[PDB]
Amino acid sequence: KMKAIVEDFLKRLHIFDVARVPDDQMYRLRDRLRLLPVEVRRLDIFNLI
Amino acid sequence: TARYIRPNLLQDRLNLHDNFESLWDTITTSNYILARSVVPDLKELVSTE
Repeated sequence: KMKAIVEDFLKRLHIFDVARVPDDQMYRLRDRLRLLPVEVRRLDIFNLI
Repeated sequence: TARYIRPNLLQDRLNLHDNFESLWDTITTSNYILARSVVPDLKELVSTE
């Protein structure tokens, strides 16, 4: 269940009261991320694995 | 050796659903509580706060 990744993400960007922000927006957040490319670096490695 | 007793489930037979309001209300009520007793409780919610 991805409610996982989003959490960490925002956190690593201090300022935000993670716990103090709903599950909503979060999902919509995924919805947008899913449509994004990967940085060659990142990507190029997964293909390898 | 198996043997059971027929449940006998002939329908309505009596049409109370067209005059005996007083009693329907008492039925509905009943059938209703019955229902709540079953409707599974929910889980994993979003922290109220």
